[PDB]
Amino acid sequence: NLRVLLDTAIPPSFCDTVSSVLLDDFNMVSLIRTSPADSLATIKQDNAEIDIAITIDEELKISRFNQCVLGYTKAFVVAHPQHPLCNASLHSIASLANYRQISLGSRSGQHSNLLRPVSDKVLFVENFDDMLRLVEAGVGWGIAPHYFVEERLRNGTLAVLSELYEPGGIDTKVYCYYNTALESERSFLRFLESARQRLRELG
Amino acid sequence: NLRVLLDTAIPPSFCDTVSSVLLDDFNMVSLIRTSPADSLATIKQDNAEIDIAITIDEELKISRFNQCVLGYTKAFVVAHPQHPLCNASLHSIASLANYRQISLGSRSGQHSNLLRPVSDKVLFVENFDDMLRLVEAGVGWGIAPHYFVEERLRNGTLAVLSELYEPGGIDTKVYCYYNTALESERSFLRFLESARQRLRELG
Ligand SMILES: Cn1c2ccccc2c2nnc(SCC(=O)Nc3ccc(Oc4ccccn4)cc3)nc21
Ligand SMILES: Cn1c2ccccc2c2nnc(SCC(=O)Nc3ccc(Oc4ccccn4)cc3)nc21
Repeated sequence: NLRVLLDTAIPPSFCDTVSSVLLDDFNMVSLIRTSPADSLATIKQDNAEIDIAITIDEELKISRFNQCVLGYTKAFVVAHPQHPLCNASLHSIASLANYRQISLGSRSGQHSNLLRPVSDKVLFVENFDDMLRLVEAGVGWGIAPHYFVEERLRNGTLAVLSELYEPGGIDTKVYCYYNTALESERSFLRFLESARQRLRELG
Repeated sequence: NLRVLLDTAIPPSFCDTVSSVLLDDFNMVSLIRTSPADSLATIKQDNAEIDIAITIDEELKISRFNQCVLGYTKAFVVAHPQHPLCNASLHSIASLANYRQISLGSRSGQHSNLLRPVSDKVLFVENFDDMLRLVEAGVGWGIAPHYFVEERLRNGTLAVLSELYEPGGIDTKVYCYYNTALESERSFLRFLESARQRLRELG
């Protein structure tokens, strides 16, 4: 058995890439979604007995685990078109601190620098669906994965605020935290390459 | 007068891109190198009266300033070829914690998550030259900008340790911290685009 964590920020396609690859070497292969806010929190419980986390979140040293980049994935800051900040420009791209944000919450209650919300006006949720619902009701703005918002953007339901901050949306790194145990074994090195490849070329 | 900070991690070519662009709008334009470890520390002194910092370092809210991405730049983890970790593989890519690192030091004495060294065996320096000298004498490993190490890598003097962590070297974001003042003024928006462009296409 090889237990595996992908946070909800990882595209569902990546999910297809990994899985295929792993079954080449491994016979029993359990997959687990989690909020990016609960990813590292989860693996840090020994009982949870995770072997491989694929998450966007960062933490420097975690006991028992090693870290590496698999690649990068986009997110966008989004709101209801009519949302005050509709107009995108730089005075808006500091104003966010003043507006209500819909950020992911964490079991841990705590957030990492990467994921801790930016405004003091915050409304916590567990997953990006809860988030985007509330945001479609112009209740706030929020950041969510590219994949989640592709649809709604074309279907004029949602507007982007991010561009004048990071054009092309906000690239963030995808980490593989893995059990030190695996580092030696070629089984993993195999995954890692084959994974990495199909992620970039199709990233 | 427009005062400008580029940390030493920013390529010297970028330096050419910015400068040209700014003089189109601005008549007096002072440029200032700094260690990436002193970049933010500097601008936070009001006396230093900086208008625009181009740095790799991150900090969430800084009073008086706004933040945005200009792009991404590579670094590599390097050592003397004969260095114990020569062989690169995953057991090495946790072993770094155990080896002597040559990290940048800071006037501030303090380091940000991004820049704070990884091993407990550390030797501080001010600039990447000091660093790479010591590293060519296999005294430690260290991370340094792509530009700094291109030469020496081809000239077999230095070996890379990073690949199996982040292949293609370690992409990190380049930030523009800028005086809230500028946000309105088109002069800057101009810089920002024209800058951004020539940085990516030639990144
Ligand atoms: C980074 N990131 C992802 C990346 C990729 C996928 C999911 C997430 C994801 N999901 N949730 C959260 S929590 C919110 C937070 O605190 N971060 C945040 C970071 C950049 C922000 O951009 C701007 C834009 C204009 C002006 C100032 N900042 C705004 C907020 N962050 C996420
Ligand atoms: C990130 N970064 C730059 C980026 C671009 C340009 C300059 C620097 C630059 N200059 N100095 C410093 S200080 C050292 C530190 O604490 N960071 C660090 C970060 C990633 C590391 O990679 C690996 C590799 C294998 C296993 C584990 N980690 C190692 C150390 N960091 C820099």
